[PDB]
Amino acid sequence: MNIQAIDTRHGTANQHSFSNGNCLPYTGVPFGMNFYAPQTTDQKGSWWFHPEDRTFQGYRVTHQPSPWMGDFSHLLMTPVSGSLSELSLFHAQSSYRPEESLFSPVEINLTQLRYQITSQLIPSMYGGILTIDYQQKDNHLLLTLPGRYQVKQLDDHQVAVKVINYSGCEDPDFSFYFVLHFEQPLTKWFAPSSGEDGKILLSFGNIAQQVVHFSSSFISEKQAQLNLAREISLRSTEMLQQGIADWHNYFDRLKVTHENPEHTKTFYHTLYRTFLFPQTFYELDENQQPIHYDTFSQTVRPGVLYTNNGFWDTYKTVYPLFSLIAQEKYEEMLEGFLNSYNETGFLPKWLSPDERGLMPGTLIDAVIADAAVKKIRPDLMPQFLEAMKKGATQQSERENYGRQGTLDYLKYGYVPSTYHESVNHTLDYAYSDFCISQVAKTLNDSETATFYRQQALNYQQLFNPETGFMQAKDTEGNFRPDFLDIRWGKDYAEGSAWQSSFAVYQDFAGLIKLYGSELAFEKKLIQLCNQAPNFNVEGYGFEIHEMSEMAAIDFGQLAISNQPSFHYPFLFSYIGKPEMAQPLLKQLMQTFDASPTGYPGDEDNGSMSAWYIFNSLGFYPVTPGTGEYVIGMPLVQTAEVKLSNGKQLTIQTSPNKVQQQFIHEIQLNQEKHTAPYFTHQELLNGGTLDYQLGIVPNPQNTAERPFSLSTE
Ligand SMILES: [Ca+2]
Ligand SMILES: [K+]
Repeated sequence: MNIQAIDTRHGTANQHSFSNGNCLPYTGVPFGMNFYAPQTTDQKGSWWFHPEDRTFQGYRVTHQPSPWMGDFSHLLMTPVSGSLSELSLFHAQSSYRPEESLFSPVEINLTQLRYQITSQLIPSMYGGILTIDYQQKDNHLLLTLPGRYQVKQLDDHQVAVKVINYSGCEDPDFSFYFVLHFEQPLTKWFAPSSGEDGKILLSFGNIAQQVVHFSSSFISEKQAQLNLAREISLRSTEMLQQGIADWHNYFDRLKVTHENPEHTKTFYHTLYRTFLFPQTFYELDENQQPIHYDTFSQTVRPGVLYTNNGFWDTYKTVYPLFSLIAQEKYEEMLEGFLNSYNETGFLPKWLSPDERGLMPGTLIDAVIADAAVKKIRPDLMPQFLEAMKKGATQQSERENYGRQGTLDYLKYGYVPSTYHESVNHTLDYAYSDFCISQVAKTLNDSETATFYRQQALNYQQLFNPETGFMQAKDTEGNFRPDFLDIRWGKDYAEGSAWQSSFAVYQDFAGLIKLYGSELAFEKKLIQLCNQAPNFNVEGYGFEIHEMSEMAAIDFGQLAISNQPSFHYPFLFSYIGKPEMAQPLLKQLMQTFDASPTGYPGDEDNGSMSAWYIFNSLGFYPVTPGTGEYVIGMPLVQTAEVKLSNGKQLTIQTSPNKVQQQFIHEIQLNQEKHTAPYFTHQELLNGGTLDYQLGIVPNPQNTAERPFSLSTE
């Protein structure tokens, strides 16, 4: 699909109480350092855009990855004509018509009805161009500068701004520089000033059109001017063409068709949202070398850095996808993450712009392990192993970094029930341990490998044979009494025991053994899927959106609206019965579309989009760190995959209509494939993957299973 046909309002109809993606309409280039979105309201906190709002407050320069994290280093540009009562966003707002506007990744175009202004914003990596067509005779641009700001006029065509605003940051004076060059000169000059929450009305007189070239920096005003200088001569049309070419660079790597063109539309909307995050967080100095801002020591340093990523979300799907089709990006991102470690002492958990510390676990370990076993950045692996071992053995004194309860985990073999969400912490630590072991193995560090492989079995500590669930345990080794399977919160993050008890990616065969047999585990999975989506709120004391999103649909406890349940259909592969979940997977894929309500829950920076992409192709990374993709059920009819190693995988399916709900047979390069997973190595060979599909199952009864520690 052409990038210009993507509508960025996809996934944008949301509120605090209910998510259909919690996406913003981000205009930007792939991994752009800034994104751009219309703001429709300032009265709803982080929910500052809604596609049904008919009010326009301004173009917002944003770094907001999610409404839960908030923004950093934002400002707004609002074209205005005539004179203003006061300069607040409310006093300057205009209505506009959503249905007459353009919202695409490479272009916003809209008319402010109050002022008779049509404007067009085209992005670039570090800046963009705003063209403003005025019908009236006294024409301006209002800059809204939240937080502490400075502004000065460099000359009659140029204004430099600095703003300090964020939701959380290690640098209390975290600065963003923004420079605007105007084709038509300012007709009122101003002196340097600074303050808080600035509103600066720039005047241009009676011109018919203004063209604003803008750029930005986290380094300095001078770096912002250098960023600008490198594109100051582009016309808007040329910048648009480059932006389209930038997106096509990624889109061309996955050319797919479907029986139903609505599915193709959905695919490409999710693909747009797969190449946004993590955002570029470095610039190119005068010698074209990477530099970035280090918020921890408050200094400019050489090297790459990336931001806006919670690994708890993104390790599941985003990086494994990059491992196939965007390895050059993966390579540079890993370098950035190592720089984060060098600068702060711990591998990052949630960058926005720096360590925010949210969510259980250190799932960056899975991003690293997956890269290691796939031979991505083998040169960095010795340093990563040291960083991971530090995270597993030292308690940070700063509460946002590393594992919480590191020492208790080592003392007891689990995080005890005195900690919040101790089940998630324990299971995440045990999986991390596995990831450390894998990195060690790739480096032939046998002693490390052995120790961490053993640690990775710590999930067994929280398994209660009485209930068949993971439960929190006190320091004397007793399970909390009064357990209820559907009770959310307290011991579990954003779920009940049903959404938390299967986070054992490293060792499903071992988890199965705790239930007693494959059959006992099968019965648990059937019960998970085939019950009503009941929930109890006692761990929170009220209903949260994740509960509502599960209860909005009839898919049992399989809460596809949130990351913990993403792998659930694949659990049937671990008992050799993937045919049981093939219809399920096709059904789950129908909960996604390209509309404002198009996702089942929070999209989370590529996380849910990449779930959709993998499942569309028919395979899924259940265990980052093994180099395997467990086979599911494809939605495409054809796909050409441009792999990073220069080869091509062609996927072809027999007719793939609504009634096709099973895999009949798979041939990889003309050889019958019966294993319930592919290896990364197999797929990287390229060639042809043919799925013959069925209207009834064709059980293979394979003795093969995807990777588990206890059977390797
Ligand atoms: Ca989520
Ligand atoms: K939805």
